[PDB]
Amino acid sequence: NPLFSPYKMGKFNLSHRVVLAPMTRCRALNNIPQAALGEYYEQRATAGGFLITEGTMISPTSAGFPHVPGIFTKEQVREWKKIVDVVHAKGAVIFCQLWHVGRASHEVYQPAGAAPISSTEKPISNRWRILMPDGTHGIYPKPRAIGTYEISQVVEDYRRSALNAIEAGFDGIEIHGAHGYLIDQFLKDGINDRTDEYGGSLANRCKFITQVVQAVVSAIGADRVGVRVSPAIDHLDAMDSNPLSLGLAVVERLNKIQLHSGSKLAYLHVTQPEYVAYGQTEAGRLRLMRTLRNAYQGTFICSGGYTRELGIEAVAQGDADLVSYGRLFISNPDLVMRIKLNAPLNKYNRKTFYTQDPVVGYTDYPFL
Amino acid sequence: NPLFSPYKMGKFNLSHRVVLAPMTRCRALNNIPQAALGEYYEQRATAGGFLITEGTMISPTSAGFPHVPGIFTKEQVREWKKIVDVVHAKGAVIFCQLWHVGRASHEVYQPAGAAPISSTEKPISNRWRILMPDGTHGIYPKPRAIGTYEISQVVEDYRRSALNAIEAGFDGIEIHGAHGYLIDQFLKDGINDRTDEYGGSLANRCKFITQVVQAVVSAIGADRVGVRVSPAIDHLDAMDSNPLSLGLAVVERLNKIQLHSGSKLAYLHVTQPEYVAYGQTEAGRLGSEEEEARLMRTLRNAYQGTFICSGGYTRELGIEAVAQGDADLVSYGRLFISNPDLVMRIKLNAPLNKYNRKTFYTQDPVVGYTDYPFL
Ligand SMILES: Cc1cc2nc3c(=O)[nH]c(=O)nc-3n(C[C@H](O)[C@H](O)[C@H](O)COP(=O)(O)O)c2cc1C
Ligand SMILES: Cc1cc2nc3c(=O)[nH]c(=O)nc-3n(C[C@H](O)[C@H](O)[C@H](O)COP(=O)(O)O)c2cc1C
Repeated sequence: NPLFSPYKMGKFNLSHRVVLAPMTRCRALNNIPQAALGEYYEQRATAGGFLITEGTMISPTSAGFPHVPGIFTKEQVREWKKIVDVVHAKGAVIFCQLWHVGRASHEVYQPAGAAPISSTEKPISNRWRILMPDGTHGIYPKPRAIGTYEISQVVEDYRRSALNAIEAGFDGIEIHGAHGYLIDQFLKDGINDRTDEYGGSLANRCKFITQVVQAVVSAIGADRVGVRVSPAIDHLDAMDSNPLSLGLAVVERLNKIQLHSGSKLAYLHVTQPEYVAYGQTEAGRLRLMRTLRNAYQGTFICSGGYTRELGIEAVAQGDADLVSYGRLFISNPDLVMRIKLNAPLNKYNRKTFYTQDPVVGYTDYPFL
Repeated sequence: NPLFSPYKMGKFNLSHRVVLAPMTRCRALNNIPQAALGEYYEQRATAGGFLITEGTMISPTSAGFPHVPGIFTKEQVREWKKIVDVVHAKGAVIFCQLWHVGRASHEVYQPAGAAPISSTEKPISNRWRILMPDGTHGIYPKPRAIGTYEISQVVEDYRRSALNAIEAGFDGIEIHGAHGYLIDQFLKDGINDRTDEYGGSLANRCKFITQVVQAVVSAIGADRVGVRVSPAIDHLDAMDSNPLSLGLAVVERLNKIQLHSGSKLAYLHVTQPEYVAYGQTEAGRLGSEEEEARLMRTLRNAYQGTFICSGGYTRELGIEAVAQGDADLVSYGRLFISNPDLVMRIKLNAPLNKYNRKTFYTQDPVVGYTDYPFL
């Protein structure tokens, strides 16, 4: 089983290729990592396995879900350290994903009820819903388009949070630049209508992610930075007129950061749409992952719809070096050992993805 | 087995609940029903079974796939007549689906290379593609928003086409009001941005489908008219802000049409929404749990008459739908492509042939069309 062949991810010696994908779970009450997170990541940790945390706030403005952890305060750092220590005692490697939602927030999640910040003043459409703190669903408001200087302060929030993640003991960080959140609000020409130097051209639209990655590379080293994008996922109205060309532009800039710095990023991580969908429609079904992998010099993590079989095929055929798993890792704490043994996998319950119970739907999925 | 209890679809006594879902197959070269269509439908016909044809053009502007049949000319009527004959000879009931694609077309499919027509001037976005005549995937262009007063001319196209269909011997017609096509482009508030009497309110957005159904009911009789909608479908950018309320508003208008005509429609046919697409994201499923759970039954319970569910059904799922009361009839698409004798295979609980998507829309009169094997 090629999923259980070792992989050197820069300095990190992984014993298998099964990765915990980053998953918001909303158990970090009051934006403070709670003991339950320690239990949850401990359950999924394996010797030489790679974990990526749920998306984690870089600033007071970065949240658009309830009870999601931050790492922008010393208080947050201290509680994360207890979690990281427990993961490290099992021999796991763990990265903190740094998450700014940009316009995918709501006044209830913002200081002083200020407008969420974004590349644009355009709101997510009423297609989509935000999870409100009462468990109801709400409507995304109009964001405020941030100015040129402000963009550098947000870059600084990523830099300082990466330092905070090293202070907590994390092995590294991941830049959440996917799924229509703040970085993707700059990348996607369906969102970014700026007419300053961050908008228009492909090169301009990649400035923001290039600045973020470069700042965190300078702070903690490239080999402790992974970068996650999703050029073909249009979640939260995040469409690009040309996903292949946007993805290649990002890849070229990541390669260039590596060449300029003289170092290798931990990895590029790309989420794919589930192409099994729309099979029942007339035109719904009428190369990309692998083109991006081919163009990228370094470690590639694929994600989105993967199964044991699909993961095995991805590694064996060289589409990816590592395979991250989300929903199946929610319901299978011992996912790695089940994949190793080909044991049947527990079903997952969407209803408790985002609830606050520290046990139910969180740590009470059974082991083999 | 509840799938094989009989059912009175109004005028038509059916011997079982397994229905051939309408499926575009692009074998009707140059929009003429071909002899291949006769063999294909005859293969799937059973005594007392119901078939719905592939979407069929109502006018020169109504197509957005290659080699789909029309029924807007008497030459087409003559050729359909022969296909209907061989289906009737096997004791099946067959409806012709009247399909206008609206903006889901391309200049190559339009007379004189003109713009496709729609409720709006907004094109389907770049995330969707059209099948070109050569089998490449092309870009949906900018449509022309039809005038307030030309809407009645398209309504007339449905009327004349419905009369042609029954003239060919069809037991009736189904209005394709689903999947982002012309009717749905008036229905869905993600598409219909009109400022006239056909846009804005929910009432206004239902005007087009109401007038289409009332014209065909008036021409051919209510019990020969089926109506297909898909309030909750991700296809060709056909989003509505409130799918359950859109669906209920449409049902209400059909109930009203039935009360005024004094007779029930043949059925309401509803495509089940799918929820695979965004299950992998952070927020993609968030406003949709209640719709997944209950949209289909709620529409069914609201409608005075026969309900056909469609979308993802299997033998087990189809049995449950009927046993549970969620549907009266269950339509199958892709399993019917690959199993000419699907009804018998479902009856006997036999193995089912796999379907090959690569030959769904090719022009071959045999390969991937009539050469799937019987038991
Ligand atoms: C409940 C849930 C929470 C998620 N939270 C995040 C997140 O915080 N950051 C992120 O980049 N992706 C997030 N994702 C996407 C996953 O990291 C991953 O790409 C996806 O689950 C992989 O597809 P799979 O579930 O089929 O394995 C989340 C997905 C789910 C289902
Ligand atoms: C190749 C193909 C062609 C289709 N053409 C039509 C059509 O012309 N009219 C329509 O209303 N639905 C059409 N559909 C949707 C089907 O009628 C039906 O709703 C769907 O196939 C049911 O799901 P199933 O395939 O899982 O049984 C088509 C589906 C496919 C796969």
